[PDB]
Parts: sequence; C-alpha cells; structure tokens
Amino acid sequence: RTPVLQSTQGHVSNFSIPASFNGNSLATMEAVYVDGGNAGPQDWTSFKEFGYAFSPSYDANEMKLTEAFFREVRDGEVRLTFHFWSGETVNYTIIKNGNQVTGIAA
Amino acid sequence: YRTPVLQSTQGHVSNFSIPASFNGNSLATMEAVYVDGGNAGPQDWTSFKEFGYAFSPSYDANEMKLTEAFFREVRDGEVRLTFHFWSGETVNYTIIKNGNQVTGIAA
Repeated sequence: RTPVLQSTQGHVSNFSIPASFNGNSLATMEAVYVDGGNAGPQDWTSFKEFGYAFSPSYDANEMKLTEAFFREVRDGEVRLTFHFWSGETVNYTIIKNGNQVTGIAA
Repeated sequence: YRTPVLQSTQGHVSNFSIPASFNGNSLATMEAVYVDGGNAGPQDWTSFKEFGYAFSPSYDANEMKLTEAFFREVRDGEVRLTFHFWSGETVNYTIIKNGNQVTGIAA
C-alpha cells in the first residue's frame, strides 16, 4: 500500500511534510542533490540517520526533516527517497533557499 | 468577494490543525495577540507571525496548522488569531491553550 506525501512550504527550523500514514512504517530515507551527490549529514552516504536527520511523526501524520539535516544541504534542489517496511519507496523533492524550503510531492 | 472559513476544534500542541475551507482564498499572514493585550507566539516584537514557522495552510487537507513551535511561545491562556488573506479579508479565531491541550473556537 502507498499512502503518501503532500507538497508544502516551511522553515528549516521545523520543517514537516504532511504525510498520510495509515499504511506503512518508515525504514530509512535517502537524500541526493538533483545533479548528483549525496545530500545532508554524512556526505559519504545517500542514506541518512533516523532521528537525527529525519523522523516520522505517526500521530501527527508528518515527516520531520530536522534543522541538522538542512545545515548540510547546500541551497538548491534535493530528491528524497523514503523507504518503508517494504511498500515500497516514495520520492519527494525539496527546494531550499536560505531558511525557506518548498516540498513537492512526486 | 468571499469568506470560506474555520471550525472549532480541540487538539494537542504537537499537532494542532484547524479545519478550514479553502476556498476562496490564499493565506497572506496571521496575527496572534493575547486577549488582554500583548503579542503572542514566537517573536514578541510583532503581532504578525512568521509564515511557515508558526503556521502554515494545508490547502489540500483544508487545514490551518499551528506548529508546536508556535505554542512553545504561547503563555497558557486565551489568544486571538487574525488570519489575513490575499485579500478577502481577515478572519478571527480564538485559541485557548492549557498545558499541552488546545481548544479552538471559531468566530
């Protein structure tokens, strides 16, 4: 099953993507720049750290991307891949300008 | 022109969403002041709160989100919110915060 993600506009300090949880449990998230390169904390991997960089908020139907995550994102466009306990992946695009971030669902 | 608008609700500070129609409008900003005076929410120096940080419209879901960060800077009690659209026109709403609980009352 693939319940899934809304477009949104937010701030780097408490950015949340509205998310229809009902379905799945999140396993991990990758982040890469559009034109290649791992994005976010730990440049040596595309896969980010649960809790530190991102965390699902099942009660609130939100995916949080933390401020620590955005500290390691160069202004621009980033594609996120959310991996669930299979079912299956879900892409999402984020555009970061300074403190502003726009999120675009696939 | 037109004023589609807001429902009463009850929630927790972590989350809080006000049911909202959407249409007509697009939100421009939101003010928050205590009933007894004083700017409420993050940035005491202005009544006008920060779009995206303190609040955000959720057009697809017909909701106004007030974030947890907003509430962290609201002293327990009663706050009047004034939502300003592009433009048509303002809409008042009352929130009562008690600890982690919040009640929202429509105009």
